[PDB]
Amino acid sequence: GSTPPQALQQLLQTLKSPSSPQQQQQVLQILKSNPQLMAAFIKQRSQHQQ
Amino acid sequence: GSESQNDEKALLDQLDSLLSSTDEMELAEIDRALGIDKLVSQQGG
Repeated sequence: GSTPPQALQQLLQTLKSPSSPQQQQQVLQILKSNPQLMAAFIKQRSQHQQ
Repeated sequence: GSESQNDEKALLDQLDSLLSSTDEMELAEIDRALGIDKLVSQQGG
């Protein structure tokens, strides 16, 4: 109902899936407005870095 | 809507592993868009 953080999860769904080209560009637009959310994404590469 | 119970989000963590399989450049394009590169730098935590 009122969770700006989870907003990244919704969009992230398209960033992880082979969605269309337009979608990929959309998600990026959202994450851009959410600097505290994008931090979650890094968690992956951070926990999966070589 | 409902409190707790992610489900969807949990589904991402699964595919997230692909990140290690795919080149950082694949996401670097959008990454720089959000600014995940200069997110840490000298933060630590």
